[PDB]
Amino acid sequence: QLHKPDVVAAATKILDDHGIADLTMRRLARELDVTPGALYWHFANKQELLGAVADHILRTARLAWREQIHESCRALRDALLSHTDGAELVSASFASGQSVVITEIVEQLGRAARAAGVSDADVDAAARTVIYYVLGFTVDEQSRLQWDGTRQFRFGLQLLVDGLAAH
Amino acid sequence: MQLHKPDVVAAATKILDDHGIADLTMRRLARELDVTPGALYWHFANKQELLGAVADHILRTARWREQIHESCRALRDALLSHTDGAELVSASFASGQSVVITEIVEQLGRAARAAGVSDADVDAAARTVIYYVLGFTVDEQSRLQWDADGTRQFRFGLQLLVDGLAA
Repeated sequence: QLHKPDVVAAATKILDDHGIADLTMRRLARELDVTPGALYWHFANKQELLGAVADHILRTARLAWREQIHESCRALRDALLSHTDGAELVSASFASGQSVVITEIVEQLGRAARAAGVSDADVDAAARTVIYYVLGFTVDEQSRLQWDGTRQFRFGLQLLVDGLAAH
Repeated sequence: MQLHKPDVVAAATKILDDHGIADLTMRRLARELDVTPGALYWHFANKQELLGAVADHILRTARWREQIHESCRALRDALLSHTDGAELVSASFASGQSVVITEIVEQLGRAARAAGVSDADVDAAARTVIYYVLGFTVDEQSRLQWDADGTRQFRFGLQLLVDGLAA
């Protein structure tokens, strides 16, 4: 059997050099000089592979409530921007539920929502609301940087902080 | 879920017929079996093994002058009854993955020694025949597809060969 962390590292390197459309199982198998069946032992399909790559790329991504939101979002966006198509990949892993880390990130953001006076039945909805903005914002930005900044990002994020203040 | 080998071969043959050899991919095969791609590798280590199985699937009924003529008549007609039939059989002969195509060369070998071919040139004479058959049929099927005597010429070239075999 292949050693997982090897595979996810080769996968991440394909993403950085060639982008997310080129991250396929056949291409991963060839760079690893391995039988494609050995890869499917670890990952059922591309969505499960993408989930581990996302956990890998967010491994460095995760005080005062208003401050704890601005900071966890800044660190999320900076990690998405350090890899080719990072925000798109992480957006798809969130949707598919295949990344533990993004849910760990969101669960954190909920807490900051409780604090701001957000009711307990609407906490994770508020968390997600923030994460949809960040993904939404950074997919757009990254697409445009790649077909050749944070001021706007902060400003958008300042709207959500206020809206959470009104509970 | 439970995938059996003959079902995959049948599905693969269906894709070949409806869409041609370029569309016969491991992910599309898995999609038409309604299956994750990993299930295919229970039975096939790679695409070239898969193509060899469908080469033998479509050549299943296809297996001294007259014996050459008949063996070749039966081969070309099996080939012509599947989209890209000859290109697929050409690729599985090169890769050694086709079991029944080997048998046909053996059978042509016997006839070749019957015409007086030296023992060391038997296999080359047999393959010389297959090369002409493949070359012709590959050309023919591609011309048949460019549509917005055939058998006459086939047997003519095949006779040039039977004549040359007589020395």
